[PDB]
Amino acid sequence: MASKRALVILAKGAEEMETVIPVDVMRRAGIKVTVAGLAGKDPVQCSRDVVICPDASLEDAKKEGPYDVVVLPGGNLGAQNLSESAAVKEILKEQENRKGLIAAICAGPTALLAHEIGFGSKVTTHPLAKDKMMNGGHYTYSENRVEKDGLILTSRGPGTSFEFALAIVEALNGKEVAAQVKAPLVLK
Amino acid sequence: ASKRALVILAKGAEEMETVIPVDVMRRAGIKVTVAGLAGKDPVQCSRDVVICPDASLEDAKKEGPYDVVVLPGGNLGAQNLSESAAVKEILKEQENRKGLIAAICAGPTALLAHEIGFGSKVTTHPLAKDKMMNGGHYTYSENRVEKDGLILTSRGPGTSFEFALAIVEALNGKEVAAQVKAPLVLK
Repeated sequence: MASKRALVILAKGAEEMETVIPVDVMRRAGIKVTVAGLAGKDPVQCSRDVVICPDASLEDAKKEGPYDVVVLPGGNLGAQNLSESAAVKEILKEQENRKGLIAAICAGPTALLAHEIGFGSKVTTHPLAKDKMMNGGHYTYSENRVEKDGLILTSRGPGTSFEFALAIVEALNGKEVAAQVKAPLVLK
Repeated sequence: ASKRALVILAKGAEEMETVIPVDVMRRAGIKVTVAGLAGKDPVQCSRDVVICPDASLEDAKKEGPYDVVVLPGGNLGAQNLSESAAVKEILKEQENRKGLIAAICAGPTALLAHEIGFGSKVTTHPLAKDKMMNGGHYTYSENRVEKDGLILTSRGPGTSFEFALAIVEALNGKEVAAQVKAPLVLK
């Protein structure tokens, strides 16, 4: 059967929790995750300054077949870097056409806007991110902690990272896997 | 002056349990130092995400005392903290200095390894309870967060936000703690 695969794009200024949590939860679900550094293989300084080292650069990871889900962490600077990246624009455009699940969280969804994706999809973001995301009314807004409209999965913030991560797991590997991975976390 | 925290990062440490507290405490204006138990090299956590310490434990230990030292969880991470002579000395002094010690998941078993806070009311991850209670050195609790005096413990990944916010309240107060929680968009 093999295993599902995830491409997590880590850009300078990314929100540490929104990236680490999903990466952890997914690897627990049995999905092979690749933390692809946007600027290369060098270490990445996040929104609160924790430094995470990419498994590989976005340049290389990009040359490794198709991913079952592309996840974009949040973080003011990180989402910005993602928004301004031609590399990200191509990956997102392609994943979309390939009918591949795309997952963004916090400010992360504003990267879909920058790259004109999912137009017309129901979405949610960080409350303070709504303004930017809804400019030009390209999406319907949601206030659900986790919003999944077809193949566009979005979430509101650090506090929603587990529901976000688990939502991704269910979509990829099913509910039983999701429930098994959830128990140990000792979540409320 | 800002409060200070020392986070001891070891191979096999639970990524989320180390990242969430660091992020949240820094949001609280707390100057935190991620200390690498083994040195200054990147640390491979329980689920393979690699984190770069701010410095090595050796040198973090030399930069004044800390308002709180936190012990991440994770099987291997907890076991490395336990077998660390240096970790035992950091903790002993903190307990003497009447300073907050905070451990989560399997992390509090390091406290048992180093005979810290004996007789204290503590909690751990469900699966780390028999080891934690071996010898009846502690009183067990099931609250998601247990703060018995200067000994603050938690149960696992899903309680990290409460574990971290608990540390913030203890150090910077209730107001600063709620100011930090608001944006996190926690339920």
